Amino acid sequence: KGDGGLYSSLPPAKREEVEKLLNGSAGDTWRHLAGELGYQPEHIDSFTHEACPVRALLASWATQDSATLDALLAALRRIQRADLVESLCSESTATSPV
Amino acid sequence: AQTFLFQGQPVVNRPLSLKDQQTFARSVGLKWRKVGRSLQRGCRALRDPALDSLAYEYEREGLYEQAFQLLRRFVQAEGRRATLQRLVEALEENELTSLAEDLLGLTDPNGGLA
Repeated sequence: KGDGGLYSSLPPAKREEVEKLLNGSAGDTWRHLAGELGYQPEHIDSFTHEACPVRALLASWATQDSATLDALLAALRRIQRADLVESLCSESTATSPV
Repeated sequence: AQTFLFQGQPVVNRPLSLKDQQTFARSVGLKWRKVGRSLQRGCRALRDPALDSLAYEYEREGLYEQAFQLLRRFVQAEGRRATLQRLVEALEENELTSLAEDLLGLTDPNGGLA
């Protein structure tokens, strides 16, 4: 590793933000991420039990300490999906509207 | 407010309610067919000939009931995790950029006596 941040440590509402942001985009990033993470083909096919199969990958990856932002970013970079990295970094920030 | 960037415009990122089902059918009018067909490409759960039966099953009330329950057809697939994000890809195919924000009620002055 070379940074600090567990994706599993984020609140349920922030995981929903990822699970929604890719939902109205090109063919869900879970397919490209599963291949890079070394996820078995039968596990990918078991996660299609729900109409949002991306949520099933993100949730079942979050069950283990391998769910670091540092490992997630490395995999997104290998599949040329830095577009999603920027969109998430623009939500993982502070605000003061009131 | 949880919101995403789409076409350079902010839009609230949540499941569509009964308000959205009614405002949709009332605001698309003729575009009800087009959004339905565009949502087939964006959401494979709706790519079946649903529109063909929906048009006939809801022909009794017209464009209103036709489009009112078309919006429920997406919420039926998940509704907890389904959000306007998938619906906006259908409006993006028909350049309905202003409609995608008007749908959630963003037509208002966000607190400006109306």
